[PDB]
Amino acid sequence: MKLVIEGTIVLKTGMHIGGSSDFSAIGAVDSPVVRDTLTRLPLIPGSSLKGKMRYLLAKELNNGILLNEPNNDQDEILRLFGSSEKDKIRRARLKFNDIKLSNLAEL
RNA sequence: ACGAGAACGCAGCACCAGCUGUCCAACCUGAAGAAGA
Repeated sequence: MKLVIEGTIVLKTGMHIGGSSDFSAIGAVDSPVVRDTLTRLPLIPGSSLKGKMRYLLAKELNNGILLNEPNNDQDEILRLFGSSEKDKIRRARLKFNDIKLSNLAEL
């Protein structure tokens, strides 16, 4: 079946997880954070979180050394995050999603 | 008894690495705790 892992990410320090420099020239910085395109809310891409988490887990499950390709690291890592190896296509068990800023009203 | 039937343009990938919001600059100048008769 399918399990949904809920949670909250709280920024202890200011986070610059962005790479989008699109739309308005109303006075934006040359290095803006990635935002939701419709709601203009700051956004955490699921790819950023997935990549950072996979990197840290693969280093920790090795342990401490991560020099291999992403498709060669560990069986646990491959089954959690997916492997596109030509013969052994291991499918990701985790489906990360883009995360929007939730507590805008509190801010 | 439809040039048709069946067929996910899909799988893995951190917008990331390095970088002091720093340098120079007196809170300063003048002034009787003093005078009737």
